[PDB]
Amino acid sequence: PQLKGIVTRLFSQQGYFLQMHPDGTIDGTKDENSDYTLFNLIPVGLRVVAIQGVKASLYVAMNGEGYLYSSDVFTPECKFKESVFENYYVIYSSTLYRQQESGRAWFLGLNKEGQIMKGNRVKKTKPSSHFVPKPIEV
Repeated sequence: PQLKGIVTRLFSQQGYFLQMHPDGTIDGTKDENSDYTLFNLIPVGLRVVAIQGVKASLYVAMNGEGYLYSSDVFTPECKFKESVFENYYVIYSSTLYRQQESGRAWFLGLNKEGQIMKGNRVKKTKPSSHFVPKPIEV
């Protein structure tokens, strides 16, 4: 079950393209031409995907404390549910971890400076969680 994943860029409303360096570093960049902005969006469940850097060949993941990190081996921490906001922006949340009692989800997100935030600090109603998927077209 490694269904073909479409190659796409993920544009943050914050004004940056998500990117993954070969060493696993994940942040944002205004340079859309950089190959590190290309990701394989791989379907692994009903609107649940894996996000793999094409150049780095590493998966975006989130651990039990909310820290985003890069993983070579695929594990359940590499699974992100895809939801919609304003029927335009897409938000990616952990399928394993969330806030105790409230049930609030944890999301992939970038701050104004184009840097990654801790998953529990990223809110669905905040721009930090909002992304615009831009397929390069296959």
